[PDB]
Amino acid sequence: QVQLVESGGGVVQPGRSLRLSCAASGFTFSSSAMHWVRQAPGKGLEWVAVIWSDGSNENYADSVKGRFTISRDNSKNTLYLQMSSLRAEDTAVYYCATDKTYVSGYTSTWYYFNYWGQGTLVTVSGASTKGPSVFPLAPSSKSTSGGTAALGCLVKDYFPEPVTVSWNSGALTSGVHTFPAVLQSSGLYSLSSVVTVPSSSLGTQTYICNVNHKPSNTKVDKRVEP
Amino acid sequence: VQLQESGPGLVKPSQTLSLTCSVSGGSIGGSSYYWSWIRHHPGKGLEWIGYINYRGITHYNAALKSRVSMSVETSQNHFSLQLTSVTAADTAVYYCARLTSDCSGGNCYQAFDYWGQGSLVSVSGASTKGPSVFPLAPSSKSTSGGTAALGCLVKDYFPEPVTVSWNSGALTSGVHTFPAVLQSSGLYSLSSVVTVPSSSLGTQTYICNVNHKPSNTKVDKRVEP
Amino acid sequence: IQMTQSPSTLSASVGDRVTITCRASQSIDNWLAWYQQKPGKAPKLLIYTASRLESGVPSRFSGSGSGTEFTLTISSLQPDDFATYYCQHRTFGQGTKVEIKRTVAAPSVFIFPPSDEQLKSGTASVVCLLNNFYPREAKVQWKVDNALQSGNSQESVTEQDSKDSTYSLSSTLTLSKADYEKHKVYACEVTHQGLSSPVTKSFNRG
Amino acid sequence: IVLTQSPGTLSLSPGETATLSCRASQSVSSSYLAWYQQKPGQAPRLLIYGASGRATGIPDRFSGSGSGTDFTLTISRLEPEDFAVYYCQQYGRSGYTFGQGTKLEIKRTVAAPSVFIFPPSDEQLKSGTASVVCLLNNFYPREAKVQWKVDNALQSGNSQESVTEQDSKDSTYSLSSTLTLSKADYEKHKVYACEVTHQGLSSPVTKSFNR
Amino acid sequence: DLPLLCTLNKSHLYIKGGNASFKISFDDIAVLLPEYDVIIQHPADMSWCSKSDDQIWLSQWFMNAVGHDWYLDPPFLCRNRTKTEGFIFQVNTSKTGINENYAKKFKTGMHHLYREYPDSCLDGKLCLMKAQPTSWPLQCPL
Ligand SMILES: *[C@@H]1O[C@H](CO)[C@@H](O[C@@H]2O[C@H](CO)[C@@H](O[C@@H]3O[C@H](CO)[C@@H](O)[C@H](O)[C@@H]3O)[C@H](O)[C@H]2NC(C)=O)[C@H](O)[C@H]1NC(C)=O
Ligand SMILES: *[C@@H]1O[C@H](CO)[C@@H](O)[C@H](O)[C@H]1NC(C)=O
Repeated sequence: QVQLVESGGGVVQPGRSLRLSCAASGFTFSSSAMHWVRQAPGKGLEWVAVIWSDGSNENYADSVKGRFTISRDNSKNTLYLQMSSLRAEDTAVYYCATDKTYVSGYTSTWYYFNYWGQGTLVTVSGASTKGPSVFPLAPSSKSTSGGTAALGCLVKDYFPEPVTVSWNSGALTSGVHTFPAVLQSSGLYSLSSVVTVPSSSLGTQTYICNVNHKPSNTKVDKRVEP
Repeated sequence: VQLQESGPGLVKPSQTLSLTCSVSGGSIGGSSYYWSWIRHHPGKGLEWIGYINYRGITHYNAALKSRVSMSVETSQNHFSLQLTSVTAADTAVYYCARLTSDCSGGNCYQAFDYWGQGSLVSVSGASTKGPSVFPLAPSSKSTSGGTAALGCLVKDYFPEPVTVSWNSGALTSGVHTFPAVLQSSGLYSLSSVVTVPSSSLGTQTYICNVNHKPSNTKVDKRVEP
Repeated sequence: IQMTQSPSTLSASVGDRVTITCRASQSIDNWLAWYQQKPGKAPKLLIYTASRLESGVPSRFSGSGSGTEFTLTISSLQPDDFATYYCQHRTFGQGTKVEIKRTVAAPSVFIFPPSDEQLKSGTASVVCLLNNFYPREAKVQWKVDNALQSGNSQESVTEQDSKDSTYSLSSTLTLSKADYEKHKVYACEVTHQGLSSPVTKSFNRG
Repeated sequence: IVLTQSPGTLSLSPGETATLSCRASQSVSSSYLAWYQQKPGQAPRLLIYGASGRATGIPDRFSGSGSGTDFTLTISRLEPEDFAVYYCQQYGRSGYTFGQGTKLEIKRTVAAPSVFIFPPSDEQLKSGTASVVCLLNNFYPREAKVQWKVDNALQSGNSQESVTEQDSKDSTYSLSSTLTLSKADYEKHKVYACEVTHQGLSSPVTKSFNR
Repeated sequence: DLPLLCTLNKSHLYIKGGNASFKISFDDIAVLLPEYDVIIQHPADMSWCSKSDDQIWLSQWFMNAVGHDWYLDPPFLCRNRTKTEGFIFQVNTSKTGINENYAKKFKTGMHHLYREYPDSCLDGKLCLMKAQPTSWPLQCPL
């Protein structure tokens, strides 16, 4: 029955403050102590703050401690994390976690997390929001065998994350490898999605990539042929 | 908040020394309030003895735990200190304090804040001696310009100390009561002087109010040129 | 009071008696926990106080340890256990990614020329594909008339496949139109274990 | 556990800052350390509590500092009434051990002593004893040389010197040597001198009296 | 005026002095740790553990009753006073290692305070004494 939901936060230029909340339900919120967890894709997990239940705000993680605050409102049943004077290294996903006591006569402080949230990806970058430029990956006739040939699209120079790529409006699953986003030199994420098709499908089927970048509202459909 | 020490000045060796401290200002102990005794040897540093709580909780020094007991009574607001099989190496000045361990943030378990004047305890089997007060009369050679000087020499007494008041404690301005110095014969000798000008030569009578409580001798020696 | 998890990446097959270790800087007795994070979802609490399992976690998971050394063993792991595990306390563990054991797979190397639309904008990037290979340690060497490492710093990988459990790499050489119309042969030298003689897929321009 | 307070004696001028070190043998996780001030012939008072915070009614010129072994007390704008003995305390291995102590001497201009001589009292002369007392009033510094001359011959083994601590009202010391002899010894000589040698009084003054 | 004692089941050990009432339990579960918490050496360390006068006094009366030598016996842990988590003091009572000599001394203590106590501590395994302020039980008289 226990649910933990986050408010939202994305792009922020380093130094500008960003505020985040966590609504709680399905459990006695005022009893179980609540707190946040930082998660970058290139490191995994990291604890960031802790607040005891019903006031008496405890310390944070020294990794970032002095420059931001954590709050708790037991009436609204929400949690807070006010991230001020941001640095570029705080590019992470922020989870909401609980737990207190231990099934026996113990209550006092538990850095354990039995119930988690969903996490809201907060990218800390100054880069301007721009649309992606889609280029087709020309299917060369090198491996001209009638069962194997690669074909793709290039989602080059977009900002910020994410990008959703499909093929023939969700009619392909076999060979579809959507590669992860790479933030190149001086902002601009760039990725590529590939598909393996037989040589017979080359001159018979029409291949288009259903790429969309909702932060810039750029829906692109590109024709791929050698 | 004040503290008062009361006990014997001279205690014979291999016997029991007992002193009681008087709490003035508030009731004995509470949350983070302990009452201690801090000893002070001749030259050798301060040593802490032991404490007692509002409901009687004691902890003593490792070298003193074997022969030190303490008591307390919250009804009249006084606490005890009992040391058995006294030696000459137990000769010191006993001060009573308040330990306390309440604060504002960190370092709650702290040190002694309030202290008493402390009672000098001498541990010797020697008989007490009465000090023979001899007036140091202002002479013609003890006249340096417009000012003069006079005094009293509290010779041959035991044990320490002696209290010298001047004109029954009237004149304290330009007074120098010297510390006790052990004699050639091995007895305490105290000097005490006062510098009145040569103008007041034969005016106000100068009397030293010497008192030796361990021998109970109250001598009022008049100094005349 | 700091955590140390090992190994880096546990490569094992379904049925094995796999076990993860954990170290602590301070003598921590029972203030440790283990997590299971399948990438794309928050980690789940597995075991708490290093010995007691969480209410509703499979019996194959067993945590043992006290003093400073802690161990998490999986008696006979199932396919729904392949994720990254972490230590607990104030600090956290590095993350012992648990991968499958598979037969070595050769990558299907494919060189892609920069698009014609990409060439007109001034910045033309060259793409190289190498699909479905098992050993993760696969390096790509960009050879433009035999030398380069500038644009080579941009390469990404998808996680282990659901069907054949193989990774796939996309190396993207990035360069200008000025540098593009200055060189002839564009090669993608691929060094891998599943390749007896490291294969090179190359084009020119026409 | 061992507390060592350095230096032994700190003779400094008023206004000039004073720094006292207190080193521990075993690493103390603070809080038990507290500084004390014992003015001459008085009860010691709490200066700093938990090695950082200044006590009740204690000025902010007094500043407690330190962590681990070295702990420092710092007194900035000194005054003549800041002359006392300073101690650092600690609870370790069951026992509130205290420090060695540093007597802080407040400096002033080199002052000359007001030397006065006192012959033995009439009551003492009848009791077969004779004590000549040489008073040396309010000088600076403590370091003073005094000797007795009995018909131009030094007498030792009987003369006992007494020195008061720095009278913080004017930053001066005082001396009293008591030369003791019998009745027969007082009769056999006629001129008794008090030889005084000090920095303040450049000329060694000899104040004497006659039988 | 002597602190009340109560025995229930085996594991349910109780004590009440003044207004304060605790629950002495023995198990291998850990809640207090050094550097993280406080190190009580002598009974004047205990006063910055709680704010209540009976809560400090009962804890120091219980340790002097079991025979905790404040000089010889190892120090124990406690929870910082300015902590909302509550009140809890932990005594390492493991019956193996360096605390083996202290544990058997602590084992005979409960045998003379609570009279009969089949110890919930394993001889040759980790065990920790833990007291937490509980309500005075219905079953426990006075
Ligand atoms: C409470 O007391 C117990 C019992 O004394 C403590 O457990 C013991 O702690 C010591 C010190 O960490 C352990 O010694 C170590 O052994 C390992 C090998 O097992 C060695 O690599 C280390 O260098 C060290 O010598 C000891 O083994 C462990 N007890 C046993 C029998 O396993 C406990 O840590 C104390 N603290 C608390 C709060 O539990
Ligand atoms: C207890 O709380 C104070 C105040 O936050 C803190 O300074 C101290 O480090 C804490 N722990 C100990 C062991 O004193």
